[PDB]
Amino acid sequence: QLIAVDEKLDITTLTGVPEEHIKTRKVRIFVPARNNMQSGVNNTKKWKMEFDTRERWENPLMGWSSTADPLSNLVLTFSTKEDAVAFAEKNGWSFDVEERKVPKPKSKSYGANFSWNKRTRVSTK
Amino acid sequence: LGLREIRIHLCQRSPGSQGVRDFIEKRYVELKKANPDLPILIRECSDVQPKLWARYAFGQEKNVSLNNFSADQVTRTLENVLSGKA
Amino acid sequence: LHHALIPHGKGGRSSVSGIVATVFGATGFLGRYVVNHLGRMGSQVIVPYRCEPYDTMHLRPMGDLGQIIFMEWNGKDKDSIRKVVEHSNVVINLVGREWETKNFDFEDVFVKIPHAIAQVSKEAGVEKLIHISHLNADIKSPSRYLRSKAVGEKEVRAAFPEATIIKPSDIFGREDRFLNYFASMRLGKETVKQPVYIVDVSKGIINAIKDPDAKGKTFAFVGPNRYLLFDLVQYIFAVAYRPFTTRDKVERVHMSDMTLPHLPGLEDLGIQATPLELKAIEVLRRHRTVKPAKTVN
Amino acid sequence: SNIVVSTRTGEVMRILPRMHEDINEEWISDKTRFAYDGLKRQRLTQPMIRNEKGLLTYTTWEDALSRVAGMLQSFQGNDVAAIAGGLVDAEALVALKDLLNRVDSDSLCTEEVFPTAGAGTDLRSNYLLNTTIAGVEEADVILLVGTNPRFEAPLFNARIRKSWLHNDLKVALIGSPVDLTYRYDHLGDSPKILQDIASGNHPFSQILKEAKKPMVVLGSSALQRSDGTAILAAVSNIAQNIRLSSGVTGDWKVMNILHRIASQVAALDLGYKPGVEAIRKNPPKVLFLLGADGGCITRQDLPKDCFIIYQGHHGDVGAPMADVILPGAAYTEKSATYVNTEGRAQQTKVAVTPPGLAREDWKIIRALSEIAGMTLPYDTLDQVRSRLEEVSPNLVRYDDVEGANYFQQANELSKLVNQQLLADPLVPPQLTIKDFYMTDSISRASQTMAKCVKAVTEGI
Amino acid sequence: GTSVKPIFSRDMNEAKRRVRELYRAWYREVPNTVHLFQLDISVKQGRDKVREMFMKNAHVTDPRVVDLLVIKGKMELEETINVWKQRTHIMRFFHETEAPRPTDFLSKFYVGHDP
Amino acid sequence: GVRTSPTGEKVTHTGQAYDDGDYRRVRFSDRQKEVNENFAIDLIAEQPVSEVGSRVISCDGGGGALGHPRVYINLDKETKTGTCGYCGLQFRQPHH
Amino acid sequence: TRPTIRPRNDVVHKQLSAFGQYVAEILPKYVQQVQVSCFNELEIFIHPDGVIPVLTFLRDHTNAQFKSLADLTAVDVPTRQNRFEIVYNLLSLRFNSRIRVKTYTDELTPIESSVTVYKAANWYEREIWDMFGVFFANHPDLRRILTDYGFEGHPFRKDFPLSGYVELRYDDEVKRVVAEPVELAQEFRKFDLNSPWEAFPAYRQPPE
Ligand SMILES: NC(=O)C1=CN([C@@H]2O[C@H](COP(=O)(O)OP(=O)(O)OC[C@H]3O[C@@H](n4cnc5c(N)ncnc54)[C@H](OP(=O)(O)O)[C@@H]3O)[C@@H](O)[C@H]2O)C=CC1
Ligand SMILES: [Zn+2]
Repeated sequence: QLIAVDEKLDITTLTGVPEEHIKTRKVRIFVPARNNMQSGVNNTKKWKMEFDTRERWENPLMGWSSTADPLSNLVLTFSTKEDAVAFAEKNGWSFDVEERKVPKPKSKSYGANFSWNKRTRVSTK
Repeated sequence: LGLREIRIHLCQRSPGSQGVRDFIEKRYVELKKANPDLPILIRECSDVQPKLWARYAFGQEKNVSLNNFSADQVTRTLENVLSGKA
Repeated sequence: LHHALIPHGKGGRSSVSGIVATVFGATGFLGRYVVNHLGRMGSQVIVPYRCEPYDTMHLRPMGDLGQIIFMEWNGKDKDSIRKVVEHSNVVINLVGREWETKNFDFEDVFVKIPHAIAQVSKEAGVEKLIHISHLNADIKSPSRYLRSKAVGEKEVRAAFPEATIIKPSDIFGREDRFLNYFASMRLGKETVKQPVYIVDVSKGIINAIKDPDAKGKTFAFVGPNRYLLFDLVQYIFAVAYRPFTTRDKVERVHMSDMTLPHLPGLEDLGIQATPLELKAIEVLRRHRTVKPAKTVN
Repeated sequence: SNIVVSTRTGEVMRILPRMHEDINEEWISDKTRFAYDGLKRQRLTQPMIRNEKGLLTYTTWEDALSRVAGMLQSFQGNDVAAIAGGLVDAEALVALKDLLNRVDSDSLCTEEVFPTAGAGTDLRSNYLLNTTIAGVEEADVILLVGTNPRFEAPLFNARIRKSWLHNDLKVALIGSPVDLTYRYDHLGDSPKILQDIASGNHPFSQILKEAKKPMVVLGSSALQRSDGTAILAAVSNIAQNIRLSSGVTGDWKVMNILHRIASQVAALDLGYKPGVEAIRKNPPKVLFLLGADGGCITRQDLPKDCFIIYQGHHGDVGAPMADVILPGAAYTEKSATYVNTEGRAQQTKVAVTPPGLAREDWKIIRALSEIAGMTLPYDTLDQVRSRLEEVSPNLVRYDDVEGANYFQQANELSKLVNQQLLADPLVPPQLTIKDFYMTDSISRASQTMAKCVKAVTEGI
Repeated sequence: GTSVKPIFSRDMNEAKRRVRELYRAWYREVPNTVHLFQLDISVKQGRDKVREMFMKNAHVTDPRVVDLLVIKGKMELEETINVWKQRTHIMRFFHETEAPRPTDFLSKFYVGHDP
Repeated sequence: GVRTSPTGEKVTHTGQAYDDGDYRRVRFSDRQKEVNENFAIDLIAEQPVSEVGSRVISCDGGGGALGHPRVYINLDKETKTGTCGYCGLQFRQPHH
Repeated sequence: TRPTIRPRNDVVHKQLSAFGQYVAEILPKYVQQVQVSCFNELEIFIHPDGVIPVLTFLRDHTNAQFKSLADLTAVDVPTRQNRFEIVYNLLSLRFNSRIRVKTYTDELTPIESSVTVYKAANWYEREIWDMFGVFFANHPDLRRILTDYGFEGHPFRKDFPLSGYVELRYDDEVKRVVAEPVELAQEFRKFDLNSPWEAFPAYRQPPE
């Protein structure tokens, strides 16, 4: 009732993806960086998978942005790094993993602004 | 036949590179005085066996493993490479 | 290379190939295939037509939006030819007619119009010109058709020294006159034919456009196999399951195809000519309601 | 510094900083932020050759590659040379090195000068910021020699200012009294002050002696002058005296060098010869200009009818004197490896594709190698990076900064030659803000940088 | 461990048995498909296409993937036999209108940035 | 303020016109090129500057709810005039 | 609350909680979790092996008799080891109540067909197979129902591109409609709309 087969998962032959969109692609597994224009951090909570950028050219009519790859807008969301790595592996995609960047904790002291002898004393407020 | 450069790749903390570390620290300076014009590139590996590369004329390259070699062993390897004898 | 003419994309419908081609005689048999091949790779095609637009309607889906432009013209006015070939870097001459009319005989169609087109293209700065003549064209031919073809070839070479001359031999295809003319009869043993496939000729024209060193060369587009006319007609009738054009066309079909060993052919353009046996059923299935003919080589 | 490139419909829109605590925290320099305007002007989009009139004309990739390959096959050995610019990635560098090695040419040079005496580039710590950018926050005394950190490395100077403000860091400088946005001690200007400190007469030697985490920084601008070997030897003597007197605090790595261009460290790791002295000593008949726009070598320094190939992305001082122009890709148009002044390897990503017929640099070199019959083993980017790992394995560790310290060996090897110091004041190339905006081909083609230069030159 | 629920095949032998049955059925069907759809290809080239489509998946070592592929191929055969497809669906296996993409490095370098 | 390119084509208010060597001009052969004859920049340049004796005033484009969002413009600077960021109307204090 | 806020119904909430406890007690072999949402919707999470027993019990039991299968579909969550969750929506006319049953599966594990319990499931399972690639065992005739003949891939998977891989046009040379790789004249514009400054504190996750 159970096969108990030892082999890594591979579903490339079942997904219907063309041959040249499997071996030549390079997905990036990363936590997106915070938009430095804003202080919110709610967009740096999950892991993202994105594909490598391909050619975009100008349409001779309308000058619009034309593309020839179907994976230019495909972005996946994952809870953990391991989930993204497993999904990339079982789909036969070569991947690059970037470790999550966390802002290190810092020491803040409002009283350090009005310092008696240190350089941290502010000239205005 | 003319040797062009030598590259030594040793890992910083692995025990397989202990002999190469000792060789460098003790006598790389003397080897460099002996060959002031020969570039000996020392680089660091990671979770890889120590290796030595020799580049010859017209881009010919050969590599030898220095794993678990003592300082004397990698030394003798370098005189073998420099003199051209096998 | 005029950045707007720098190729982009992956050679598809919405790509850019850097080719701006003016195809004279694009409303005919070879013209539809030429325009289809030009438009499937994303090139700008100017289609000049003297005929009613309804008869050019079938060329519209052969290219992406804005890539096929239609303009009226006539062969007796140089201004129309000029305004059609101003912005093109490739000019293709496919104008021809197998019979004479009260307004155009063989001379205007095969000498005057090609010469005017070549002169106007030279004056307009067109980079490449491809002119189509016949394989059996020569000055001393009994038929005025081939004499006019030879004179027009000479005048095109004189006006446009870097023109590419292509000389096919009895093109066969779905809308091709040659397969159809023989099967619509519902002589021989002394005349020899070497027909060529339509797709082969269209791809040869496209590759000559692509080829950089095929500027002032002359090509002869012929098929793989060479047939006696009696056996060829017998094979045609066998494929069609059937029991076995005033004066010029009968003379042309009664004379044997020439051999031009020194003239480069389709093999030099990286094309393997397709045998008639593979496409004969495709062409002649509609004439209905296996023993290929013997060849001489 | 880590950045974010904003693109829309295949066009670069703006540059945003990307947070990295160890390198740039949250900030980028003004040049980094606003020089992307130069990526849309003076661009090389098609291959070019010389016609019968001696002018540059457009040609196909095949013709230009064949013309270069014929000259490459005609000459071999010392007659073939290459110069690498300030914006070249490790992939193109290793590709060019392999291609010229197949020709038996070792004259692979960079425009930036580093003293080759003693260890040279053999020991990696001899030309690195061994303390790292984050390590500045732990130092108590820092000495800057012959450099202007404010303009040469704005984020390094920002880190120094932060340490000065928060850790009460003591700063001293030898050179021109430039404004660094913090107070420092101007020990003087003459290079003999280095010898005085190393001997022990200067009080700053004792100040360094009392320091628990001393740090000495020498800029490559000070190495660009003819006294580079002597200046490096003096700074190494100071560091060795510090180590001998204060003892071994641990893995502190007092010795440091601050680099100014993004391609120098990777080229030195790959075995490129720093400086252009080899070209002057042995003029070539075929010269490769891989993005070299420094003007170090002109046609006056080359023999008659020398063949010059320029590969790059901008039309600048290096382009008009070339015989064949190969349009390359900028840093925003390729996935390329760069190694910073710390020795940390980082990779860019493709934001937009190169314009026109421009191609990836290593792809151009590999295609040229195939045309000449000297086909290179690699075919994809992964194989190029495998070759990089074969040559220098640290080039594939994409966030590692740790490395072995070989200060003793380099210091001992630096005592062989005894070149004398000249009596010329240390003057950094960037003296005021006006010299900071225009440094490279991308910056020189930027209208925003021109506006900044105009504003600082005359103000309203 | 790595115990999984079977679909049809417990091991590889019976999975290959189903593969061979599907191949037999397709091989038998090729001439009827060629005649009934009035295709311009020959029976030999249709069987060559069937063989090529079967060989594209020769690397699979998972019996579950193998029997899912067999299920998909049997659906394909059911579509072909019942004439639910038209001639375009059958001819889509041959890519006659697609210009060939060269494989060598130089051609890809010349055409564009696509590796 | 429609200008004419040296080729002969009208230059639109965005300033674009096909170059002499541009093949894309062929689309206008036997046809015409749509150019809007009313240039907004000139039309707003013809509007006289309003004189108001107030330090801060508001502009909503006229028509009340049929205009643009109401914004307040400071008129302390005498070197230049205050301009609405939505409508382009200019305002100025009565100097002297 | 105020007239802009949807009112709550505690009686229906209690009734649904009691019936969820009842069903969970009767079938402890398959039921893994029972939930009642704030808008009074009851969900029962079961093991995949219990699809037929649980559905048969819910259809045939005197106190349940959910005689109507409202909808059957799948949801794709790539981050889970079991990629797909199967959702059954049932309606009871006798007690005027609705219930939801969820299970899970991956690309290679078949799910037992429920056509013997509900005849309506025949086309729903075909649609699930067509759009997600989930195989249903012992189905009367499982085949594509929505996509074109010969279509490769399962479009409703998250990693399937929006515009697909191939596009159709008429070719005059071959006198038929052909398929070619997709090439957009204008690429679809991807919009980054998700804002920082998290909106709903009640759903905040532990920072792990
Ligand atoms: N067996 C063959 O078909 C081979 C053809 N030849 C040559 O190859 C070329 C293409 O042949 P093919 O396509 O089969 O011939 P078609 O009759 O099918 O097409 C002839 C084209 O030329 C145009 N044309 C003809 N006469 C005039 C005219 N007086 N003014 C303007 N346009 C005109 C037609 O337009 P419209 O529809 O308005 O009449 C039409 O577009 C021709 O030059 C032909 O002579 C080469 C060897 C044999
Ligand atoms: Zn207003």
